[PDB]
Amino acid sequence: QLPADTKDAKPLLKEMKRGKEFHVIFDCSHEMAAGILKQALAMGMMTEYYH
Amino acid sequence: QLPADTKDAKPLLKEMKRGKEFHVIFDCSHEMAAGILKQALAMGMMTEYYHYIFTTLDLFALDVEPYRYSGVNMTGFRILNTENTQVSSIIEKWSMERLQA
Repeated sequence: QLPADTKDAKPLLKEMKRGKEFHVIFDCSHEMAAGILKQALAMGMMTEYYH
Repeated sequence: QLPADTKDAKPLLKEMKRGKEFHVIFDCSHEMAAGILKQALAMGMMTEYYHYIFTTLDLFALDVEPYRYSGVNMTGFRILNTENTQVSSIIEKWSMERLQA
């Protein structure tokens, strides 16, 4: 579950990166999905490995 | 060699990514270093797999806010003795006096 306090999912994305969860399904809105993508690019989670 | 007459080195970054060249030494000015960092981030080859050594001495002037969390290891050098108090005072004085560009 994405954090509820604010649209800063950096701890969640870090935990996903540590757990080697490359294939991810996002149940959000496009406004929130854009922010999640921006924060995933900041952790290099947008590469050929991740889907 | 980075392409001439342009700063968009997307073909070069794609060639390096396809060639699986993870450790790179960049010989360019800090402006072109920032440009190539942005191109590589847009190319998706800026992760913990990649290590970049920058031979430029202005790596401290780089804006690494989008890049710190990626897990990369950007290594470089800095001859500017910023750790000194007098050097920091001179740098701040120059920055305040500049007010230009």
